Amino acid sequence: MLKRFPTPILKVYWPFFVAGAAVYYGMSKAADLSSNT
Amino acid sequence: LQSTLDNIQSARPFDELTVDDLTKIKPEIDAKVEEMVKKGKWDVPGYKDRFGNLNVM
Amino acid sequence: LTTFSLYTIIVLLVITSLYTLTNNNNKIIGSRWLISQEAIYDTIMNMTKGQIGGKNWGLYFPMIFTLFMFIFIANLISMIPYSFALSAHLVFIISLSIVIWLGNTILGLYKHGWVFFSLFVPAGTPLPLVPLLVIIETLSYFARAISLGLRLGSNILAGHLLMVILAGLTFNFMLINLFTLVFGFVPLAMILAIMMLEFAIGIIQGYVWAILTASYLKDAVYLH
Amino acid sequence: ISYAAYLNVAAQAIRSTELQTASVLNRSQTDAFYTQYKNASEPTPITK
Amino acid sequence: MQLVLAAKYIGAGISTIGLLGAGIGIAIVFAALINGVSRNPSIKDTVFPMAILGFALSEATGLFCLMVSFLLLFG
Amino acid sequence: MQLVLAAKYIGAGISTIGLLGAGIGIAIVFAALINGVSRNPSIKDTVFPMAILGFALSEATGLFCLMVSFLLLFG
Amino acid sequence: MQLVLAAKYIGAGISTIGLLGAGIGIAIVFAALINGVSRNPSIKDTVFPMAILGFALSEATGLFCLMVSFLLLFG
Amino acid sequence: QLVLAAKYIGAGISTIGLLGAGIGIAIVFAALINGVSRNPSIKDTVFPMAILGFALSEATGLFCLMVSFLLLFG
Amino acid sequence: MQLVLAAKYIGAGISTIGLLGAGIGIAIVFAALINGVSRNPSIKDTVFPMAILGFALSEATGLFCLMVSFLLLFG
Amino acid sequence: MQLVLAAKYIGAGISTIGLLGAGIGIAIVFAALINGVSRNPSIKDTVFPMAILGFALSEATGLFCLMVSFLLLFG
Amino acid sequence: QLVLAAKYIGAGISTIGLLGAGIGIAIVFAALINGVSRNPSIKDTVFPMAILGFALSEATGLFCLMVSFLLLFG
Amino acid sequence: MPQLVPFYFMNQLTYGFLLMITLLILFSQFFLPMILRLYVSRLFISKL
Amino acid sequence: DESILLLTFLGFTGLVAKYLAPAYKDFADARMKKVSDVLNASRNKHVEAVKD
Amino acid sequence: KLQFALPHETLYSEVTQVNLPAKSGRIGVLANHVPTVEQLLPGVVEVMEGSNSKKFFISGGFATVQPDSQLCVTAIEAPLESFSENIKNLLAEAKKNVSSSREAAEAAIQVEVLENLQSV
Repeated sequence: MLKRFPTPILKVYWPFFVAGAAVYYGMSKAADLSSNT
Repeated sequence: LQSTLDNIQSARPFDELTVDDLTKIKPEIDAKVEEMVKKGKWDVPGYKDRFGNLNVM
Repeated sequence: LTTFSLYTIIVLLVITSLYTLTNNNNKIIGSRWLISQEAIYDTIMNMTKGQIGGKNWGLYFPMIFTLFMFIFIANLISMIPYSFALSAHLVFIISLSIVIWLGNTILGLYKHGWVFFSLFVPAGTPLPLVPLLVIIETLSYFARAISLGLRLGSNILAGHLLMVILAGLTFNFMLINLFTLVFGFVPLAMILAIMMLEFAIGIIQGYVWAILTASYLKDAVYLH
Repeated sequence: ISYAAYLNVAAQAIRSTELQTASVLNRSQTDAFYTQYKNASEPTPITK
Repeated sequence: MQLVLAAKYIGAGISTIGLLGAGIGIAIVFAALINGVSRNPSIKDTVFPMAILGFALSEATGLFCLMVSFLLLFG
Repeated sequence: MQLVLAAKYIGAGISTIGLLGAGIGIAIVFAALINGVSRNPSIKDTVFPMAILGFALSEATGLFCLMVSFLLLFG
Repeated sequence: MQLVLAAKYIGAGISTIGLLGAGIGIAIVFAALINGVSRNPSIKDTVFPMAILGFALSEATGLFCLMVSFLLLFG
Repeated sequence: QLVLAAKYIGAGISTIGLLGAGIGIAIVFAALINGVSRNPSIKDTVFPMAILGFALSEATGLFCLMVSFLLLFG
Repeated sequence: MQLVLAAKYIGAGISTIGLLGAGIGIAIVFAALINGVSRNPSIKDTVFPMAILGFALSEATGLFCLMVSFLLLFG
Repeated sequence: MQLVLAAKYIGAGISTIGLLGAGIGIAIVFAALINGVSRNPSIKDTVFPMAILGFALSEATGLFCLMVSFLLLFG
Repeated sequence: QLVLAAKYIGAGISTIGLLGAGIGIAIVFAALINGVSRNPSIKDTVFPMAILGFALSEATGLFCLMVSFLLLFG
Repeated sequence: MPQLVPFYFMNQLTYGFLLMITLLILFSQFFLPMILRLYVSRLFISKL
Repeated sequence: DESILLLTFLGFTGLVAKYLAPAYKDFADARMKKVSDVLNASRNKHVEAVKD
Repeated sequence: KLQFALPHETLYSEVTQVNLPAKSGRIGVLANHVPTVEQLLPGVVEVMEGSNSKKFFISGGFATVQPDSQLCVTAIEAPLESFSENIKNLLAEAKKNVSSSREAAEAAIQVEVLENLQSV
């Protein structure tokens, strides 16, 4: 079951991960903006 | 050769059998698995000619 | 706290059980429950081998599998009549779609420089409109950004609310005059048909997500 | 390939249970030659 | 005030028009099935999923429309 | 209220428009049935349940418009 | 009331629209019939029960349209 | 008052746009079934294209639908 | 005034109509693609980029419509 | 006044409806193109100049509708 | 200003008349491509026929457009 | 519904993106190559 | 309102257990057999080689 | 009535039901039918005169309803039973070989006949 076979998911999915991070930060500011509504 | 028959007879699976027991007698299993995920494959040839590609499309 | 927070936990606990408890002694024969996840594995194996088909079809097969599985499971959980907040929590779904589109855009810019925009050159055409067809190819590339997310959100949310309005109507159908009490079952059958259909189209939508966001990656990796 | 050559190959294919008479077998396998000629000299009787 | 409530119910009526399209779409998919079957009847087992798929997917836009109709109508 | 009630009676007519799509739809399925059957002769035994299924689904989309009409008037 | 009386006459007019679709539908079944019978003229006797069914179902959506008009007009 | 009425009206009109996507979807799937009946075997290439065709046809209608909710509230 | 503000929102709603044509448009291109390819098999290598061009233009009609809708809606 | 500025916003919305005819139109030219090319394998050299001409005027009709939208809205 | 208002609304309405002609123009040229691909050689005769239908279908829309300008003026 | 309209959107989205990344690593390293283990084991047995 | 929906859901799970669950049982069975037969056949196959 | 003549042995010279696989897909003919000319593909055929049916495996040929209502069928061979399991196995092998060793058309035919054969 849990017996890892290494996967390169840290440079293959580096452009994917970057996109996730940007929206996460923006949603912090958005949450503060949405809590004033 | 008589002994050879005995060895498969005491080790004939048919319902289940840990892939770990097969791994313990052959680490070749894990070698291929690791190599294939690295390869960007998950299709290993001959798995589709006797266990299909399990799809209708 | 929020229903969404609770239901994200429920999805995780289900997924662990499908690859442990379901399997009997790592069957080399396949357990009866586990047979579903064999067929899924192979038809998404052959799908991302189809769409991108690189030496990275399998490198992006886990990504396409967790994009399959999140939406596939999250359109089963929300179907419970007092559950309603995974893909009906739209703010996660639309956001996820835009993130994937951006992760294709960044990959394309990185991999193909500032001539990523040669993807948005479709091919040769009459010279006074050559820059124009770069603009309205890039627009169509970023139509993919919101189409993918908003399809899923609208479908699932609309199904649950449609059923509830009809359920409430059948309550009042069985509270008006005695001629409607007879045939108070007739609207119930309509709600039942919708419960089947809305369940079906969510499993289709999880697969539809995972083929469409393989197609966008085909565009991004292979220019023009 | 002629339409009838395509069909011929199909007729040939039909003897490939097998329950095929001598006439069937002859229609599905025979040895012959087509002796091309010229406008003059004959390019050989190369298999039909 | 009455104008607001009138407009709410009017808006409901307007939305309902969208359904007509989906009804035709479903029919076209079944017409295609019948013609396909008549042209090759052994196609049927592969084709039967495709027929149902086309019906559902066509229908969905109309049901989305109906949900907007119900948002206006009931809401 | 007279306005809102007037909106209902007008609105009933608006929803009623949707029925046109279903009418064309039923015909499209049946037209296909006739064409396919003329090609094969004998295909009809298999195909006739499919034709009924196709009719019911197309018709249903029409009926949703009718149900909105009755929802505005009565409901 | 001017609004209500107006609403009946307007709402009646709008209701009438649905029937056009059914008209087109009837023609479609007949078109298929003629082509079908040309393709096999012995198909007519089997097909004629089916044809009347397809006609009736196509017509019904139009009929319902005319009914909502009549409910306001002649209720 | 009139503005409140207006936002409800604008929402109604926008909902109609979805209709076009539904017809579009049916035409693609009809062509899939027809294609597969013509070839007996086109489906492997054609099926990806058919799902793509659903998505794009749907996408235009879906734009209408988000406009409808923006209208309905706004 | 109220009427001008109303007209912004309503004008946006009316604007949204053009998108329906693009939905049908894209489908017609893809249908022809499927039909041509199913008939030929091997036409596809020429026909697929040709089809994508047809798609891009049909889609564009929808996008122009959406732009105007946003200008009316927000503006 | 209020009515005229309103009428500009409303009128802009109406103008956008016109584009749909070009959207479907463009698809029809491309449908015929793909069909012809799949029949021939190779008609495209003669046919492609013809196709661009037919496309252009069909498209243009949509564009006329679009420019009228801009004229009313922007002034 | 009501007369002027009606003029601006009317301008919007006129675009609708054009849509049918837009489809029509494409249909004649679609026919051109269909015919030419079917025959090959018909094209030299057939191309005048195609142009005629194309133009005529457009012309119906042109009448609607002329009325748009006429409306705009009054 | 109150549970479907907080302003806790970033809180929600935090738990959401955590679930995706977790499943991505988990699938990729553990459970997907373990399905290829079933396949390969069956296939190596298939050879012998 | 929603108690009507819960009755519908109960009907839904009933229909599934009638039609889909035996079909999925059968689906599972069919596949299970195929895997087993291949696996054991191959074990047999090398046993033949031993005898040879 | 119904011609179904073969060169090595002519079979027959319309009958109530004929079921044919043609380059029009599959067609069934009952009574009058429009006076087609269709290439018969390699086929699994049923010919019925009354309810009684004689079943033919046909090497493809031509089918032609005449405007004098004669369904002229010509084939190089036309029983179904005569063609066929062992034949299916051999044809499968032959189908593979022909692909490697006009070759396109031949291999296509081997596959086509193999599929039609499986139907028997």
